[PDB]
Amino acid sequence: GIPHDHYEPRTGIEKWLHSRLPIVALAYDTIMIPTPRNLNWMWIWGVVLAFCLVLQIVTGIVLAMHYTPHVDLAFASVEHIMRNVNGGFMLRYLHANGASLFFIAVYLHIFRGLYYGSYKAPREVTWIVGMLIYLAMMATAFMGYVLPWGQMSFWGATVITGLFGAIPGIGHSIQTWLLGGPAVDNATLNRFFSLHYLLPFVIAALVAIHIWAFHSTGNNNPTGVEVRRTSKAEAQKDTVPFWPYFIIKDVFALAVVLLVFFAIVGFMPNYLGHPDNYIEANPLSTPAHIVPEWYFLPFYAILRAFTADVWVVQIANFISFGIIDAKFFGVLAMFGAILVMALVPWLDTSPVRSGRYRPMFKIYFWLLAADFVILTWVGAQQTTFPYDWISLIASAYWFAYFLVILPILGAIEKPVAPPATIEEDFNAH
Amino acid sequence: GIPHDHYEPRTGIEKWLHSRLPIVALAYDTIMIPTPRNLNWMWIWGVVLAFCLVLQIVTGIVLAMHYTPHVDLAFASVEHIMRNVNGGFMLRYLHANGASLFFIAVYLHIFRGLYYGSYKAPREVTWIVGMLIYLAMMATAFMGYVLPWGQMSFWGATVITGLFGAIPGIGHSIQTWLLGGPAVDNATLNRFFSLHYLLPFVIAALVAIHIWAFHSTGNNNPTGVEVRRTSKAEAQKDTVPFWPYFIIKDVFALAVVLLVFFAIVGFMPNYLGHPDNYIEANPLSTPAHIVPEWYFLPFYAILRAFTADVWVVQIANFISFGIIDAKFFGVLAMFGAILVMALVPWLDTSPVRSGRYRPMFKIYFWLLAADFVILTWVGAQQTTFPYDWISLIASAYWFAYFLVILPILGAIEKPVAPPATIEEDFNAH
Amino acid sequence: GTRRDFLYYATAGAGAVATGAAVWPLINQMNPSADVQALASIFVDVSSVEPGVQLTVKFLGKPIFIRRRTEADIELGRSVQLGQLVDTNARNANIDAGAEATDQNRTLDEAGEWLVMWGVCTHLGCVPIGGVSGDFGGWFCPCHGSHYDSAGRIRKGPAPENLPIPLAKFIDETTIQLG
Amino acid sequence: GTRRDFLYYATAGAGAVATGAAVWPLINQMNPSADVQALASIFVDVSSVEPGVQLTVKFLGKPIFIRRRTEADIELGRSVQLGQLVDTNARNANIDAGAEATDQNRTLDEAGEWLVMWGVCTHLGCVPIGGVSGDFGGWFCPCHGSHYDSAGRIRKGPAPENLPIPLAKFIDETTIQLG
Amino acid sequence: AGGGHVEDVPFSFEGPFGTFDQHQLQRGLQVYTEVCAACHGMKFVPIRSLSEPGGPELPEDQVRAYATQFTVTDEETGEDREGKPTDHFPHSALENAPDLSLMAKARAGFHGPMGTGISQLFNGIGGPEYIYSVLTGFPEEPPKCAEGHEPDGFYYNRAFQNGSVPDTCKDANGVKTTAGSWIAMPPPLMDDLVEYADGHDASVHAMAEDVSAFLMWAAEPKLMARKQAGFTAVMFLTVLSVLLYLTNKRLWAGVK
Amino acid sequence: AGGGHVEDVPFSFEGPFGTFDQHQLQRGLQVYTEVCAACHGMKFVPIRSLSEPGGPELPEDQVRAYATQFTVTDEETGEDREGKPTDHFPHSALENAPDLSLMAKARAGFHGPMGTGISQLFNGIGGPEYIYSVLTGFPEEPPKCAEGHEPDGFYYNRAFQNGSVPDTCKDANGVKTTAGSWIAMPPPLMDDLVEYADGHDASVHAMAEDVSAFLMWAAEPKLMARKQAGFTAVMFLTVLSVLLYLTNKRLWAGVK
Ligand code: HEC
Ligand code: HEC
Ligand code: HEM
Ligand code: HEM
Ligand code: HEM
Ligand code: HEM
Ligand SMILES: CCCCCCCCO[C@@H]1O[C@H](CO)[C@@H](O)[C@H](O)[C@H]1O
Ligand SMILES: CCCCCCCCO[C@@H]1O[C@H](CO)[C@@H](O)[C@H](O)[C@H]1O
Ligand code: FES
Ligand code: FES
Ligand SMILES: [Sr+2]
Ligand SMILES: [Sr+2]
Ligand SMILES: [Sr+2]
Ligand SMILES: [Sr+2]
Repeated sequence: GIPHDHYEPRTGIEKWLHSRLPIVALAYDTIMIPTPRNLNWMWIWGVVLAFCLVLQIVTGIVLAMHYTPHVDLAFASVEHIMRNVNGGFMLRYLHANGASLFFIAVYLHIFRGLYYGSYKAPREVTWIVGMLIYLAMMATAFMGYVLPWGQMSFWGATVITGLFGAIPGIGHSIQTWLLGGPAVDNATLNRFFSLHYLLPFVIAALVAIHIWAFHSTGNNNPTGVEVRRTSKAEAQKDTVPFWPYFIIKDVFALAVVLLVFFAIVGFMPNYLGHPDNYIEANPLSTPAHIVPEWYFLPFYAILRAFTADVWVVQIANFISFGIIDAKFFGVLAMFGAILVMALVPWLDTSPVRSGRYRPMFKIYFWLLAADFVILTWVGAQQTTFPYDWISLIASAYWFAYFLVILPILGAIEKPVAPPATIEEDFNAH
Repeated sequence: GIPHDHYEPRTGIEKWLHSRLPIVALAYDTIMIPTPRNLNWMWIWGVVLAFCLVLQIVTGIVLAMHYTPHVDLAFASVEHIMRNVNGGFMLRYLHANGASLFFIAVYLHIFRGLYYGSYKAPREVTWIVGMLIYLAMMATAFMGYVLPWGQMSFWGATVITGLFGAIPGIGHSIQTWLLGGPAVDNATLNRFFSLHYLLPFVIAALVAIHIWAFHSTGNNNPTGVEVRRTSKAEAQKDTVPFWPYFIIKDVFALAVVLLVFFAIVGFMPNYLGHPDNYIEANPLSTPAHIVPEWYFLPFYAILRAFTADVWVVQIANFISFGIIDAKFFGVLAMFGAILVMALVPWLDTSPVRSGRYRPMFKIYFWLLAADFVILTWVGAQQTTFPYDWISLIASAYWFAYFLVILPILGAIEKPVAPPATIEEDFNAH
Repeated sequence: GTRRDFLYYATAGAGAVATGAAVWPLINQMNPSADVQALASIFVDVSSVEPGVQLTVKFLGKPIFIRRRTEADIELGRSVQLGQLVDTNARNANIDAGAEATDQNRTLDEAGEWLVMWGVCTHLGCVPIGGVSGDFGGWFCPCHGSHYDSAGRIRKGPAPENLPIPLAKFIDETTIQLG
Repeated sequence: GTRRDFLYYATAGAGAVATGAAVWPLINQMNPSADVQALASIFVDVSSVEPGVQLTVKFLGKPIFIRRRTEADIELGRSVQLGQLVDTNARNANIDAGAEATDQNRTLDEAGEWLVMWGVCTHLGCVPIGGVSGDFGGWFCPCHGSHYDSAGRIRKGPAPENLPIPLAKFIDETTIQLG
Repeated sequence: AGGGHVEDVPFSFEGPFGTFDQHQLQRGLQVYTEVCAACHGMKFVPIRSLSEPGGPELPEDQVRAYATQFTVTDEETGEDREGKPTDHFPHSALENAPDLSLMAKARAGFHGPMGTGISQLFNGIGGPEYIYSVLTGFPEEPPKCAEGHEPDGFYYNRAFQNGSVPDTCKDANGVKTTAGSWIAMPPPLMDDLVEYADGHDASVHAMAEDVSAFLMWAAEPKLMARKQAGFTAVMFLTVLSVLLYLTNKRLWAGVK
Repeated sequence: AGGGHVEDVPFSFEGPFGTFDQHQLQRGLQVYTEVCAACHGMKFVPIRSLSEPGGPELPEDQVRAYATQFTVTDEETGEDREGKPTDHFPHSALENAPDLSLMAKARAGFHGPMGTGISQLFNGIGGPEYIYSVLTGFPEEPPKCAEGHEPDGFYYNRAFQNGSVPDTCKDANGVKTTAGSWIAMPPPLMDDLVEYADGHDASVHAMAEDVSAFLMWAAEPKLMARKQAGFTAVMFLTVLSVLLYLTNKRLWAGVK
């Protein structure tokens, strides 16, 4: 809790309500929390994500009023929306590209957290809550891609049940449980649709905890120096209230984001998608040029980088007496990329919060930013030479950054002195 | 705020969490709030509602993994669940009778509030919040009844669009908008399914405000005497903590409720249902003996009680120069039964809270309980004589109780002295 | 200052228009699509409909009743006077909206033998039971208890109007053209 | 006192067992239903399959490959030694599970002309591309890049095992019995 | 229409411990195939369930042989073929003949004293007991009010209620005076119309009871699992209720 | 397979202000009816859209007359009947002929330099430009490497990529030497095979361009509405952005 000032009922109606349900007080204390006044444009992505989550749910609920979860009608029901429902063509492209906007946001939102050390204490809860949001989003966003029931949709669904099917021993049981039969069939589409509706509400529930988490501790800032809490007047020099200073700033950036985003949806709605999903599902034929969505490609590369001849894989195979094969190792590597990223509060031992004043950390971060982009780029490329080795170096550096580099970094760091106060950084600039 | 005692982090882990997100403190203050110690068996129905809402949502999500919102496959997809899905027969009957359990709960929950004056101040917010929940529940349960797409499902859907179709001028437009065409078709079934999925989450959100409402003010009690807040030790004499005394007592009653409920679902799952919903939808023929769900019958009776030859209707018809016809008047009466019940804090002018110490109020209240049952029973009966007038006498008393009797009662009441404190009542018992 | 307060209104107005311009697409989607808007007329073969037999046909999602009325059904309509009727409008798309609700204005032929009308109760859209049912030897609605006479006019119940009559006409001796 | 603390354990266990007995039905529902469980065998007419042409047939939701191999494909298979193969198991339901992954153990006839196998990549269930593709003159999987030889054996890529061979046998000269 | 009287049948499946008679459903299956199948169908009943537990429980080979007599239009190919156990029974061969899959649960056989649901509370819905009354409710001659006035193609049945009735049989204020009404189904059961495997009695009353049980199983195949599971859930919550009471009783002992 | 080169066509619908040429879609409609419909079908395209705005925009009578030539199996009755404007185009008459409804959006005509999507970002997906290349990409004779080695029943096309190739045309390490591959579609366009209403040129390149435009409209009928709404939202949010800029700019003056 940062030193704010309580809410005082002014009118009579406010007194009537405040003595029964202090909803106006909770809104005031929340929306007027002191926020550092030095936040740059990288602190907008939280509000954009909030809008996006409303956008997907609002448009998504509308799409459920015309979609039919059945293999014989699913692909057809989408073209019904596109052609006959008034404005239905815009709503699908909005819901489709909206997911892409919803996913460029999180990565910029996440890389902001990684750069400025917003995962280090006391903000572990905000990070872990965020990671749960990320996992729900990835599973949620995929199952939406299953619903159109195109060629890309059908064989993607076959993969995910195989990913849980790759676990030793219990995998085959789980794969049948996920599929509802020997293969992807009507039982699989019907259940994936139910979860695609459910999980966004679970995501909304997490966002409430996500919102509560940073309000209790306070927003991080580019310098990494915490707000002064010794007096109300000292905090006002380092901070301004969230409303109206930063709400309008985030809303301003939102209009610019929406300005760019609506031009995408209005003029190239299919550039961010794959044309193969406009072909009806064929259980007897897989496309030659599979490419998942751009927000799944970095995890697509990790799944393919660890083939059976990789040196690291062969070591694990003998130690486990053959249990950990290339298939299971690839699944562990893919989910392992989350685990190393989820555990980053306990791998970075440097006591300096902001990475602006960590010179050695900056290099590995920007390499990681390049690494994540490079990982995305190879996902569209064929597995042949030289792309096979490139994805392994990129995959290796990912685990090296979190499991090897960041623990080592905390000891040998030579940090730079941060400013004495947020006001010094704000006023000097 | 009642004088409780703060939450003190005990273990080490609790200290680590409490300095970042005080969820354990909010949980402790919430679950340890001081509750009056004189509650009888009628204070269980609030907890029973919580289980039912979870039960419908949990079972509902499962049913959505096999249902197909399409007229050609909906009814068929239900019989697929009944016959082929493992354990599907139990889950559907749970979701069906569970809604019936969910609706005997609210009425017992509501009639509890009416007797003990839990609608009078400072509990207006809790009551009005409850009314919004009731509307969502009523709307939700109907749209779920449309989904099986039987004979009752089809013509029920035709009626509700007619109710919004009964508004003068704009009604016919709204009826098309709700229907998505000239008549009930696939557009209506598909959207009713989407909203039937949405509103339970909206209901859950309202329940949070409903729960928050009574925690700020405090639970009502049979005597109506407020808790002493002059010291923590005086409150301890009038109150006990919510956990474990009333959690176990309500959980005990819940098990007894579930015991009764599972015996229904286990041995007569169709006694509370109507056989006509096991017949495929026929747009060209309506059944002769329509009977809505028992939790819709009392509002079904009000809709039919005001035919075109009622004297009161003719008065409104002439005054409005024919605008207020029998159709529009009947809809207003049906919706009006909610409005008069919602506005009861501003219609009951008696300063005595509890009806236990109001002798004349007791007579009129128990008539209303009989009135609600009579209204429920006549809804299933044929429209011929004498059922037409009985439902009209019963309908008349409903509005008389709220709009006429309760305002009049506050003047001529001869109340009895309540106890000085909650402790006095407990010691006699 | 016109440069000052204007900005604190145009920004709010743009947001208001943004909310409105973002809500209107979400509402209009529920309206009927092109597949339903483009429905058309039908032709019914009434060659084997004896007097007293009712023929129910779907049209624009709703049922249309086609009853060849018997000797008795014709008279009951013609015996009722315009003052005895709840609704004095014929509710017929063929003749003008102001036409009176006479039995000869509810049927297609001057003999009043063929009665063609929407099978849509004007209360809330249920299908009245056919044949000779109710308290007026006509149609009875089981949803809420509306009674119609043998001419298809409302006599008792919540329903305000008579059953509407679609645009119908005999194109030849043995075929009816609905719509 | 065994009468005292014991009650505060059995009461939780009964609630826990009740929760568990109520949660297990919610999980088991996702398992396959009866309509899919009761699939059965099929018969394929290979009368007009010349050498080099592959015939794909649906069976239990997945594709089964039926390729009449060419002159070059057969010897290419027989040239590979058991030590050169990633997987030495034939993965064949007809012969025993321990059989070696020789080219003569992957076909139905001693001539090795007819190759019948599941068109289900053992990595994650995609359909490998047929004809003569990959780095071993066989099948290439486009999902993650698995290369098979002309006999349908895995040689390179994430896939652990060879493509499984269903229970198949020739019932007559020109008909195959799958399953 | 209306709701009248019925012949109360002690069906084996009735009661908390009731269970299907495996042999009885085989007879009802025989009655359906040989008589009822000519006009009616069961579009919702999978043929495979004739060997599933809690039913007729035939050998899978007999079901396989039984299923072959039905013709089925393949969903994919389009050409007709023999019926498999995976397919459902065919649609109703007669257009205006309702489907019998859920008939045993779609009709109420009992009606509360004054519409209070007390009779259903003690006797059940009465679906299988209503079917027995329709089959056995065809009299030799019509009621005296209808003698010489039957609509051609319709037949009087005591238990049927949703049928038309001649005006000559109604009372002064529009209410019908006959117990039943006129149904469009000719009497399908004739004495000894079916010859059973084990030489069991083939009277009209016997066939109606047997096919009614088969029609109850067709409408509710999982009845035997429901009552075992229901009884099971009752036992657990009963134990949970008792323990929660004793905990609640001792917990509240330290206040009053 | 792979992703190769294509003939860049300046289609009218390309560009932020691009719009369909109404006469061209009528020409492309004629090409589809007279040539492509013999083997292909459009199971997703409603016939009524030939009068909807942003399309061929024919009179409803011509659409009514045009629709009658197609045979349709009535969903309810079962017997075939004349085609109405409410019916869709028929399924593909030729089994292995893919449906042309979404072909103009299901194929990519351009490929990023190194799979970076830079070419698609500036040129589009390239579907309608890829169809033009397949129709006009049938050469007179095959490549010299295939002379006497063509797979029987296939034809060489420069732009098709998923086709077979003779082993005599592959290099030492398995890579094909030909630009294109052998497609199973015979050359559908022959010079002046169609005579247009407005007397427009009916060359192979012209018919491919005209039918491509119609094939693009079939895949995206609401393209012209989408760009109108898109420009509006861009213009509106620009106004909102501008006002929010000045508002945000003046608000922070009272801090620093
Ligand atoms: C044709 C010769 C039939 C045979 C053989 C059987 N039924 Fe039938 N049935 C037939 C028709 C034309 C109708 C419609 C009746 C109507 O009034 O529209 C029926 C109806 C039924 C019903 C429904 C009763 C109700 O409450 O509506 C039942 C329960 C029924 N039939 C049962 C039944 C049984 C058990 C049969 C075999 C012993 C049987 N029917 C044979 C026509 C024919
Ligand atoms: C039969 C005589 C045909 C006529 C007339 C037309 N097409 Fe065709 N087409 C035909 C077949 C058998 C196939 C399958 C090809 C294969 O290799 O499997 C096709 C395919 C196409 C395609 C798909 C190309 C691809 O990338 O896979 C297209 C785009 C196509 N056909 C277009 C097309 C047009 C525009 C036609 C009328 C001018 C036309 N086809 C006619 C068979 C026949
Ligand atoms: C629906 C998704 C999300 C929404 C709406 C959201 C919203 C927000 C908001 C409003 C803030 C306050 C500061 C800001 O606006 O940047 C914030 C901060 C933050 N978020 Fe998120 N977020 C989401 C997902 C995530 C995820 C998935 C992660 C990490 C895996 C994450 C990590 C963080 C971090 C580290 C902070 C900084 C906290 C602080 O400075 O105290 N967020 N988020
Ligand atoms: C909140 C996060 C959500 C994300 C990231 C998301 C993402 C997606 C994606 C990527 C698709 C595929 C689009 C395409 O292939 O064209 C999709 C489809 C779909 N989604 Fe969602 N979705 C979300 C929430 C919801 C919700 C709450 C609903 C509620 C009903 C919903 C309903 C649908 C439907 C019906 C489809 C199929 C129709 C279509 O593709 O346009 N979605 N979603
Ligand atoms: C999902 C539906 C509902 C749930 C889960 C619920 C739950 C609860 C709970 C837990 C309480 C605290 C005391 C108690 O348990 O009785 C309560 C109190 C109350 N509820 Fe509800 N309720 C629901 C619906 C309603 C409705 C529909 C109304 C009225 C129209 C209503 C009126 C009240 C009142 C008057 C109180 C007493 C508040 C106080 O004493 O401060 N509730 N409810
Ligand atoms: C307040 C919460 C809810 C109530 C009161 C409710 C009530 C009902 C009712 C009365 C029916 C008709 C049952 C029948 O006619 O047999 C029904 C059907 C249905 N409901 Fe709900 N429901 C609720 C929440 C949900 C949720 C959250 C879902 C999905 C996630 C859902 C999914 C369904 C489905 C799929 C059906 C049709 C299948 C069936 O009838 O068994 N419901 N519901
Ligand atoms: C209030 C709780 C009552 C529990 C349900 C009563 C069950 C007795 O009721 C009987 O159950 C039998 C067994 O299922 C059914 O065969 C009968 O139809 C039903 O009437
Ligand atoms: C970053 C925001 C960019 C807005 C989208 C760019 C739109 C210009 O892009 C062009 O749009 C045309 C309109 O359909 C398409 O035909 C072209 O293929 C596409 O390249
Ligand atoms: S719906 Fe017909 S009278 Fe009410
Ligand atoms: S799915 Fe075949 S190699 Fe991965
Ligand atoms: Sr090696
Ligand atoms: Sr009067
Ligand atoms: Sr009985
Ligand atoms: Sr171009």
